[PDB]
Amino acid sequence: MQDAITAVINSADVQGKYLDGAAMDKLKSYFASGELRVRAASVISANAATIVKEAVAKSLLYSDVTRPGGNMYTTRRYAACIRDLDYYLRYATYAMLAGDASILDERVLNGLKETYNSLGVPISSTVQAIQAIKEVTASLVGADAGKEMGVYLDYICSGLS
Amino acid sequence: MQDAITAVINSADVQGKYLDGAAMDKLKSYFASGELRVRAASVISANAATIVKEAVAKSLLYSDVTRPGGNMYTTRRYAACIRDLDYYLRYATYAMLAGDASILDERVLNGLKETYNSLGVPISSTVQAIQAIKEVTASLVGADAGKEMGVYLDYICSGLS
Amino acid sequence: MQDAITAVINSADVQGKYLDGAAMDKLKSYFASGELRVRAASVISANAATIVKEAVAKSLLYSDVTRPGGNMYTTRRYAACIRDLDYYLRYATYAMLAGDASILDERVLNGLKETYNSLGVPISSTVQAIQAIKEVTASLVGADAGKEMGVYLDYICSGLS
Amino acid sequence: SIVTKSIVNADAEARYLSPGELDRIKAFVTGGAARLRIAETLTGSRETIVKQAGDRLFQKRPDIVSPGGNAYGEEMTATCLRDMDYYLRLVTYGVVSGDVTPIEEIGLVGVREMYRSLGTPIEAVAQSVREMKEVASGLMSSDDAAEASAYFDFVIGKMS
Amino acid sequence: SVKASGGSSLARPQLYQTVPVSAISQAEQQDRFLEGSELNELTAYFQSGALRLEIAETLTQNADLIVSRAANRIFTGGSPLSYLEPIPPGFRPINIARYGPSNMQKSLRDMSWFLRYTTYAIVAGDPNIIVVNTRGLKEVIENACSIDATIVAIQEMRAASADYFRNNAQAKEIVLQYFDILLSEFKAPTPANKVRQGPSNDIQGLELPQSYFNAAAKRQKYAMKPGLSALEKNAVIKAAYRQIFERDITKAYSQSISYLESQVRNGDISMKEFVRRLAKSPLYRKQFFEPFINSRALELAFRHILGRGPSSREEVQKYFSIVSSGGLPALVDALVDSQEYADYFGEETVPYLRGLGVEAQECRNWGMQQDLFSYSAPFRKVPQFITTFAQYDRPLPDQHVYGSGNDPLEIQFGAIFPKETRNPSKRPAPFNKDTKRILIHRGPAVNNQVGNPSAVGEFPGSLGAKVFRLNGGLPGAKVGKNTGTSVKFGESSTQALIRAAYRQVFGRDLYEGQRLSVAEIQLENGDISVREFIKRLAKSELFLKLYWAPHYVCKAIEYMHRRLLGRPTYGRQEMNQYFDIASKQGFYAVVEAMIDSKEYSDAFGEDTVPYERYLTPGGLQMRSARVGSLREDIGQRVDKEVTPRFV
Amino acid sequence: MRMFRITACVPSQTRIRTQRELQNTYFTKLVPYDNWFREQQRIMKMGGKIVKVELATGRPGTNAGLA
Amino acid sequence: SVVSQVILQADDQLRYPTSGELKGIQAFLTTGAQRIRIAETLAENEKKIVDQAQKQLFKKHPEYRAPGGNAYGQRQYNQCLRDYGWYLRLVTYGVLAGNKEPIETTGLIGVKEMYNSLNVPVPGMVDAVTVLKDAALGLLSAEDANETAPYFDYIIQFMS
Ligand SMILES: *[C@H](C)[C@H]1/C(=C/c2[nH]c(/C=C3N=C(/C=C4\NC(=O)C(CC)=C4C)C(C)=C\3CCC(=O)O)c(CCC(=O)O)c2C)NC(=O)[C@@H]1C
Ligand SMILES: *[C@H](C)[C@H]1/C(=C/c2[nH]c(/C=C3N=C(/C=C4\NC(=O)C(CC)=C4C)C(C)=C\3CCC(=O)O)c(CCC(=O)O)c2C)NC(=O)[C@@H]1C
Ligand SMILES: *[C@H](C)[C@H]1/C(=C/c2[nH]c(/C=C3N=C(/C=C4\NC(=O)C(CC)=C4C)C(C)=C\3CCC(=O)O)c(CCC(=O)O)c2C)NC(=O)[C@@H]1C
Ligand SMILES: *[C@H](C)[C@H]1/C(=C/c2[nH]c(/C=C3N=C(/C=C4\NC(=O)C(CC)=C4C)C(C)=C\3CCC(=O)O)c(CCC(=O)O)c2C)NC(=O)[C@@H]1C
Ligand SMILES: *[C@H](C)[C@H]1/C(=C/c2[nH]c(/C=C3N=C(/C=C4\NC(=O)C(CC)=C4C)C(C)=C\3CCC(=O)O)c(CCC(=O)O)c2C)NC(=O)[C@@H]1C
Ligand SMILES: *[C@H](C)[C@H]1/C(=C/c2[nH]c(/C=C3N=C(/C=C4\NC(=O)C(CC)=C4C)C(C)=C\3CCC(=O)O)c(CCC(=O)O)c2C)NC(=O)[C@@H]1C
Ligand SMILES: *[C@H](C)[C@H]1/C(=C/c2[nH]c(/C=C3N=C(/C=C4\NC(=O)C(CC)=C4C)C(C)=C\3CCC(=O)O)c(CCC(=O)O)c2C)NC(=O)[C@@H]1C
Ligand SMILES: *[C@H](C)[C@H]1/C(=C/c2[nH]c(/C=C3N=C(/C=C4\NC(=O)C(CC)=C4C)C(C)=C\3CCC(=O)O)c(CCC(=O)O)c2C)NC(=O)[C@@H]1C
Ligand SMILES: *[C@H](C)[C@H]1/C(=C/c2[nH]c(/C=C3N=C(/C=C4\NC(=O)C(CC)=C4C)C(C)=C\3CCC(=O)O)c(CCC(=O)O)c2C)NC(=O)[C@@H]1C
Repeated sequence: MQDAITAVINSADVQGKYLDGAAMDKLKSYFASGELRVRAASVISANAATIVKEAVAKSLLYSDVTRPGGNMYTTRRYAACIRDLDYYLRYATYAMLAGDASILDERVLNGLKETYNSLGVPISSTVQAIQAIKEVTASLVGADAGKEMGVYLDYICSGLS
Repeated sequence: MQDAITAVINSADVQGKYLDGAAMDKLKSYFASGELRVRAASVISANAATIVKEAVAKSLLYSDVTRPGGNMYTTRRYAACIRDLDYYLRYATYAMLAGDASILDERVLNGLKETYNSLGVPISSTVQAIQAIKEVTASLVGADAGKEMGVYLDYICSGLS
Repeated sequence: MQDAITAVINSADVQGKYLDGAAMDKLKSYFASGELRVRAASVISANAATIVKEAVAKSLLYSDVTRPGGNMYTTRRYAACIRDLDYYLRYATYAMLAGDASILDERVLNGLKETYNSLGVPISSTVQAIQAIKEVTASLVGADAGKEMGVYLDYICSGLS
Repeated sequence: SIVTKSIVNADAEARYLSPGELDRIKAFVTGGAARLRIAETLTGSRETIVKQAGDRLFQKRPDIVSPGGNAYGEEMTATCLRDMDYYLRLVTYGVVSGDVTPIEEIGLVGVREMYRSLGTPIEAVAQSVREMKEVASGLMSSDDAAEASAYFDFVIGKMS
Repeated sequence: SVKASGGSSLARPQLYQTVPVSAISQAEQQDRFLEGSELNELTAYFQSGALRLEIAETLTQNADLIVSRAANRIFTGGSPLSYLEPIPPGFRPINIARYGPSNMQKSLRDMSWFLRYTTYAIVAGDPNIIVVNTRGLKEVIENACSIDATIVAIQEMRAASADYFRNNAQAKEIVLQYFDILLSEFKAPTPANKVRQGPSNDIQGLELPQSYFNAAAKRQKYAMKPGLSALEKNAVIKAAYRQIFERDITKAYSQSISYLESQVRNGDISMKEFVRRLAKSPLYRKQFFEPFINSRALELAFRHILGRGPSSREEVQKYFSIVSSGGLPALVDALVDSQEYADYFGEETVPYLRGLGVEAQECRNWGMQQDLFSYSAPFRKVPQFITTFAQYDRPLPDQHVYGSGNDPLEIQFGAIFPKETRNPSKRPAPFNKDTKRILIHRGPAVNNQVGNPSAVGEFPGSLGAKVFRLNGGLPGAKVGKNTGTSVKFGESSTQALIRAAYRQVFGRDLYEGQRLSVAEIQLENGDISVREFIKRLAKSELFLKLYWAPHYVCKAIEYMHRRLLGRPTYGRQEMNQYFDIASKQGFYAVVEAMIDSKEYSDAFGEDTVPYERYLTPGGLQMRSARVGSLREDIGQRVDKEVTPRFV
Repeated sequence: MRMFRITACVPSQTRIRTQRELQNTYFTKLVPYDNWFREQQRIMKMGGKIVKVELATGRPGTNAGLA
Repeated sequence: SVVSQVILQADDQLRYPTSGELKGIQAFLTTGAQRIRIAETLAENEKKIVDQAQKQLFKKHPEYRAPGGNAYGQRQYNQCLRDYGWYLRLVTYGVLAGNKEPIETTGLIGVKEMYNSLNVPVPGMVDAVTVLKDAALGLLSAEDANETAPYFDYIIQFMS
């Protein structure tokens, strides 16, 4: 895994060059918005249970999936999905702290698309459930942090789809 | 595994409805023919070693497969096929007891078909071996339960092919 | 793995016939060349680092791979390439001692093609590195022992390509 | 980086970063302008450090440049000047990251068997960084150099 | 009572996590010095800690005011502070008199203790103390206390602590968020308990609340994912070496199999397959199989692979049958291809030591697993599991009441005791007070005092030890042999008695400048009896120096009793007696008590030198279960060798 | 020693009750021949689904020279 | 089913079902006529059971219907009777199969964190099963009730 500062090292490392002005100004942006990254992650950490709770509320609750026949019906299945959504939230929280999207592809998006296909998990509803988090989280942390939050959440759903 | 008793339950679970008289009639059939299944299981359990031998001698022994060049020549591979047929009979007894061929779909035909293609195990010779098992178990137990037993051994035959 | 002795044994056991004079000549060939194989292996074990020393210097060093942006730039990757070529030497020595290229086909060239494609390791430069070993290893022990090793190194070349 | 060491340890613990861990990230980000100032001076006089400590290496260890050693003429001398240029670049990467991660990931893992295959003594390349530490400390202020030397001695210590 | 004990080593559970604890233990588990990360964790905390002192100091002083303003707002109808020990959802103020004094005392102290734990949380710098103690609290308090009244009470305290402090936004937010965590954890209902399901029929199933695994320091879990950068990949492999070999051997001795390392780094073989191949490797075989017995190597293989000790007697019996059949590979294969291994670690996760804090523990193999998780486990070469499990079903073993170590070896001289530290072979057994140990008499079996107490002063007739008595007249007793008589025959007999009396007190014959010459000549003159002479040799400063001083107190008491009475102590009743004298009076009085005992006087007179009367079953086994000395009819079927009828 | 290139997903049944961390259930690994029977049985007892199995190491129908 | 539990236990030890295991199947298959009778008297008479269970719950717990509750909306109140209808459905499945397994996999395994993520109290639902039990066994005959009783009691156990 890398960061926003580690990636700018690695992008300059392949050329075999020192930290130039084009690399230095990219170091400035993450170092300035780093305080904003800490605060929003601290808000998410304190309200970890709430976002997942409200995400299901306006997506998966009172729906076709939770009705018998789907993969959300049984208490074994339902508890598994909210566990996943909690994990998808957590790894996204790490992603914004790092300033890198490769951490999603690292631990989560290794083969979570095809393992869901093996068990017969609907992707379309899962993407919509991921999309549901974005609205809840952005209202909690802010519009500035939520847009930065949205990128890594979009990275999760795009790879799954 | 999914038993025949739990088959109508799980079907009603997906539907999200109570077991009707058109669904409980199959359950009534299982409750009536259940005592036949136990006695059939008791005979096979006692004569587990004998059923195998009477089938191997009928089909596999004194053939090209047991002679040099075949896949059932070496003692190592001979003990493997004996082990296989021991597991083939035991799991067929489970499906006979449960009343459903789900255990054959789960704990038999999961990746067994593809392992046999990998090692170069003859599919036609294995089918003949299970067909030899079928004729022995029908002669030992009876025509009443052996025909019922033959369905689950056909499921292995259709699964391998 | 199958050595030159066991390869004859295996071939005879497939047909299921005793060791005849048409098969025993292969054994006689191995027992005659056995002194040459052991003595050569002692030279390779002596100059295990020394063969790799020259091979990298004449092929891999002062090239595009060692330069930034390559696959031999980082010391981690450099040491891995040194690690690789000592395996390509050790297992070829094993193949020389065995008298068959079964060891290289199972423990080296298992999924080595797929690995080198996935990471982004240049196969063409790896082939040149093996050819660099071949030239060094030939002019260290002898022409007869060098061409013996050369065949097994060509198996690595053909396997990776 | 510090931020990589946060997540890796958080995934090992399988929980969110604690306020104690978050205070570390807070301190690293706020003290990021100070650590960026270290690299800016080193990238400015990148030619100066490598050359000055380079001739010091041939002075302190003559055997390197003397017949029999790795250094010969100009072509083997330039590679030694290139190696010292690489390690000074490696220091600056570890300087901005605040941790000794980019030093390890790029050029420190399997460094012993790396120079074994070339025939370069490991204590000699350790001595070159020692001299590179001395020249760099003299260029900038002492309090600023104290942070800089901490990443320098890591390069020395592993190659010692 | 239980007949066996596995040991009771000190358990140290982490009640709550602090910032220094979280930082230090993070690198401790990784076996690293605190790097630039973990130092910065402390640096930021130590700077903020000065401010965190000012948070608590104000809150500790004004603690009375906060709880007073809280209780007045919540409870109506009188004064709640008579007996001191923003967003309303829909709370109703509780009456003081209706709630009752006992319930009011609980309510008041909890409100103070909530604030007290908040002050501890800031000082600790980690809301772990809150998360643990507040999570599963809503359910247990629901029964006889209103939830709606508690939320507004905390929310009142949140405002109360905010207005009273109010220093800086960098200061007050620490107070705010920790209170915000407090209410959120209290609003959260009790989570499901961690169910440790039994892997087979032999092992019991367990349960642990979601609070115990919230503080007790989570074991760092490493998983090999194929995409990871090689630095954290190295950290996974190092941890895998730290699990299998108990330590990082690749750092210590540069002992590493790079052949296996390369395949896992790629993703050819999984971590399950790595552990499999690493535990059947010659590197593990030499270190954790070769130096150990088949039973102990099995016990070590359990903690390396499964990360726990053998749980049941049947499990040890099963896995020993495997290691006897196919050896180390078959054992490893059985451990990796188990239902437990793939449930805990799966395929990717490195095995980890699951102890007191990680999961629910069973009350069966407590002390056996405690010593196993220690780094001093691969030095205990005596098996701890199979020994205790077998002793559990059996009655109390042939052992001293204070352990197996308290038993000396039954030898002629030298107090030799099994050391606790050197080769751990401590076998505790719950012995009670009135527990008499069965001892084998040296002489006739009928002459045992347990069944025949009258035959206590009966001499062993060529069955036991030789009895020395001053039966013959001492030289110069009567004035019959006047002046001369140079060849007085009765002189060698008393000298041989003296030497034997020396040999009883001190197992070996002493040197030139060690013999008490004053005591010898008083016995020879007939001034003192043998009883007094034995007492004087045991009251000697040499006996103090040689047997009493270098040994454990109760070891020294036990050995003294085996020398002066020639008998091991029956149990606690006698051992506690002499130990009480040893505490109050001293060593000399213990000597005095053992000589002036009635049993001494019954066995040995005033002229009788003591001798070995009773042995321990373990001691006699050392004597008469060797190749020689052992009879043919001890534990063997004897067939009468007769000449055949054709001969 | 013959090895099988096996591809199987093995979902955890106790993950909810045990409250352990989430692990990647889908794996492509090499497994020895002597262990494969115990490996396959273990997977299919957990309710795991085997996707693809390939004989990557060894020759099909070998008599002499395996390990 | 008890049929499944036997063949699971037999397969775990890698053997055929034993003498006592087969007789355990034999005992169930004979009493299957009674098992069928459980289903009809609960499924058809659901509306009386569900209404009695809910009126006794909200009387004993006047919190969810009260302000700051859980089921305040009419769509939320239907969901509480939906759960009641689903639990009695799960009871029937359990009795018919003969064991807890049908109830276990569907509505017991991970049922605590189910209602935790919906703000429904598990100590509130442990009292919901008891009143559902009391209503059910009251309608059932004396000897029929004692069969259906321990299935309800297991649900109580797993809740709180
Ligand atoms: C919720 C959005 C939807 C849903 C989810 C669902 N997924 C599974 C199956 C699994 N998912 C995981 C979890 C992960 N694996 C990883 O490595 C990561 C990244 C860290 C995640 C998130 C796993 C391991 C499984 C397998 C089961 C297990 O716990 O081991 C299920 C269960 C499928 C089953 O019946 O077994 C479910 C329900 N399904 C929906 O209906 C939602 C729309
Ligand atoms: C003679 C020493 C004893 C004996 C022999 C006997 N064996 C069989 C059956 C078979 N023997 C084998 C075994 C092998 N085939 C191999 O490839 C190897 C290893 C190289 C061996 C040893 C096989 C496969 C058979 C099956 C027969 C066939 O050709 O298909 C029998 C026949 C048993 C029967 O009644 O069916 C016999 C008699 N038995 C004795 O009593 C002697 C002590
Ligand atoms: C006998 C009917 C025929 C035959 C059998 C045969 N099989 C193998 C190899 C294996 N068989 C299996 C398959 C199973 N694993 C399972 O989980 C089940 C379902 C319960 C089965 C039956 C496996 C895993 C192996 C590998 C052996 C091991 O110990 O891991 C062989 C050996 C192949 C070889 O060349 O070595 C043989 C001979 N083939 C015949 O010739 C008969 C017609
Ligand atoms: C040197 C000739 C070229 C080169 C090498 C290179 N290889 C890797 C990575 C791997 N190497 C292997 C190969 C083997 N491991 C084995 O077990 C065996 C058989 C005994 C061999 C030959 C594998 C599996 C890997 C992957 C895991 C690992 O790193 O060990 C790298 C690193 C790639 C990366 O970035 O991860 C390199 C650099 N590269 C060149 O440019 C040379 C021409
Ligand atoms: C000077 C301090 C000492 C010295 C240097 C020396 N180095 C080489 C050859 C190489 N050095 C490296 C090292 C790196 N290149 C990289 O890309 C990195 C990672 C950032 C490092 C650290 C390598 C790989 C080479 C090969 C050259 C190439 O890039 O193609 C030599 C030449 C050795 C030879 O004869 O081939 C020398 C002399 N040696 C000393 O004795 C000095 C103390
Ligand atoms: C036979 C000569 C006498 C005998 C033996 C006996 N042994 C056991 C059980 C065990 N054997 C051992 C001993 C060993 N472990 C080691 O590491 C070694 C050295 C390599 C040995 C020999 C152990 C630890 C066990 C326990 C395992 C188990 O439960 O089987 C028994 C079984 C006793 C029981 O059931 O508890 C027996 C009978 N005892 C006699 O009666 C013979 C005179
Ligand atoms: C001399 C050959 C080597 C040697 C001897 C040595 N022995 C001791 C002390 C003791 N000796 C014994 C052993 C015995 N107890 C018995 O019952 C018997 C059989 C009759 C014997 C031989 C004992 C018990 C001791 C302990 C003290 C005592 O005397 O009671 C020592 C002194 C050890 C100490 O540190 O106190 C020594 C040195 N050691 C050598 O170096 C010689 C090769
Ligand atoms: C008779 C049923 C069987 C038998 C007995 C036997 N016992 C001994 C020797 C001893 N017996 C004991 C045991 C006890 N002493 C106690 O304090 C208690 C508890 C109340 C008991 C039961 C002891 C200590 C001894 C040793 C001698 C002594 O009295 O101190 C023997 C003689 C063994 C020898 O070789 O000396 C015998 C024969 N053996 C049989 O054949 C019967 C089946
Ligand atoms: C009535 C007794 C109590 C109550 C009920 C209530 N439940 C929900 C939410 C859900 N409950 C279920 C149902 C089940 N999950 C299962 O797996 C099973 C077994 C088969 C059952 C019975 C599910 C899946 C949901 C969510 C689906 C949905 O929302 O449609 C609610 C809704 C939560 C809300 O308030 O929004 C309610 C009201 N509420 C109480 O207070 C009673 C004690």
